[PDB]
Amino acid sequence: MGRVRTKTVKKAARVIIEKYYTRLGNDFHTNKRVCEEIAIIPSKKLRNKIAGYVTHLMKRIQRGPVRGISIKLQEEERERRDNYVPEVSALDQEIIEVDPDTKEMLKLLDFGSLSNLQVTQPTVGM
Amino acid sequence: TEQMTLRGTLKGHNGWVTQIATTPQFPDMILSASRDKTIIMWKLTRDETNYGIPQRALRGHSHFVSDVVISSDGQFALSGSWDGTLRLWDLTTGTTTRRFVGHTKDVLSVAFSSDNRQIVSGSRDKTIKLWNTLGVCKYTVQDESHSEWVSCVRFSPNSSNPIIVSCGWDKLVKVWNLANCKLKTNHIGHTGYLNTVTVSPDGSLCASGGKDGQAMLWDLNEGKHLYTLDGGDIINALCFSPNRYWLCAATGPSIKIWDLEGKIIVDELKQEVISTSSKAEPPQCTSLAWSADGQTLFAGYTDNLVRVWQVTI
RNA sequence: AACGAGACUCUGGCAUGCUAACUAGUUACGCGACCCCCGAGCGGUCGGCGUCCCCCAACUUCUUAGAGGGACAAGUGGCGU
Repeated sequence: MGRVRTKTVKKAARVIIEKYYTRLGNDFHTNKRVCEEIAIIPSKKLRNKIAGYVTHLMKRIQRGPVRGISIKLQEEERERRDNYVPEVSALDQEIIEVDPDTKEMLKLLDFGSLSNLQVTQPTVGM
Repeated sequence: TEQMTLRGTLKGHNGWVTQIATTPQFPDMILSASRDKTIIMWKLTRDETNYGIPQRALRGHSHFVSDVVISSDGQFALSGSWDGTLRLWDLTTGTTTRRFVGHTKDVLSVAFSSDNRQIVSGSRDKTIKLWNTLGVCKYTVQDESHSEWVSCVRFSPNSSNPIIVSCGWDKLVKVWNLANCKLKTNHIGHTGYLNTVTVSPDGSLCASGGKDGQAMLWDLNEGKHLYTLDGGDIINALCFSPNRYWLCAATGPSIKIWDLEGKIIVDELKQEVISTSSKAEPPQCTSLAWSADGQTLFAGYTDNLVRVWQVTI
């Protein structure tokens, strides 16, 4: 049989979605009319195949990212995970414990005085 | 306050319902269009087994039927199509008496004048066009028109201000004088393309909506803006009630009503779940009509059905 | 990035929607003519049979052939890093 789409179809569909995302939707018969006025396509049979893969890609873009395609609506919420999160109002606080050999390393560096301490096991874990 | 309930369903179609039309002359008849190329005329009944039966079907258009409307005497109906041609039907025989030709693409909406002596149409061809009922074109709007597809055209119902209103994919609403053949006023505000425009039966207000999910109100004679209502995801169709101060909208898989005294949602209408392995699980609502009685609502869907709701206390 | 593949060109199957025909037909009648009574009923207005014959009747279903339309793995259920 074989219904795999060649690079002429797959590249033209991506370039249409990058420029005209706000015009497009789930109805094949409306996508088929939009793709005829925003582009010069030499054949009716090629126009139908391009509007078909555009209709498949719109239903994917409604769920999450597609690695070859970018839109403002998806970039500005990436820019909101970029900058600072709502997670906490202060850092994880520096009040943390110290091992006896780190206490000795800090003693030689003229520092300490703010950490609790405890010892590890009697012999190396196996 | 008042609340809706489901009455029954109508089954005789093979594609999406595109529009429904009704009159006060024949309350046992309704008329509806589809992507199956044909217009159905329904005999409604009050029998307990099924709410209606397909009585006749009109078959002459060569692609999808986009809009349908009925004469105020109930004798004739007018319709547009994706084949670019416009036709007037005798409902007694089920035959076309005249055919209108002169668009060179694809026709999206049509209307009769309030006196029923003139016809108006809009299309993907970017031109609004005016017709005599003898099938001859009388004016073309050309350069002052929308920059993109003309999505809708409507008449004001009142006689003392003879004007028409329109919306388009260039996201503008425009108002036009009939006898002077010219533009009166732009309205600007919407962010997406527009699917619909409608006017209140007292001839006072517009409503408009589309992809942005907002319904915006505007004045017809004062020429100015009124409040905005957030609908939800998308607007497919709008109508005012014939005897209450209500606006109704079809919005994705649901239908919704606002009481305009105090601006509040009265109820929202939804469908029983059929479990589906993908996004957009429910079918969408595509068109609305209130009956001439005002007490019952018809709605069309992408699953080839018309669903009927009554009002209740 | 280039050629081959695919696209591309011709062809088959669909349109009671469009354009319109005495070098293509149909229906109908002003009608006209031959044959049969088998027919409610006569040897009739009315019935049956026709590549029998006119229309200065109406039309495009059947024939021709130009323009457009239509199908995309597009819809629903499984399986797939």
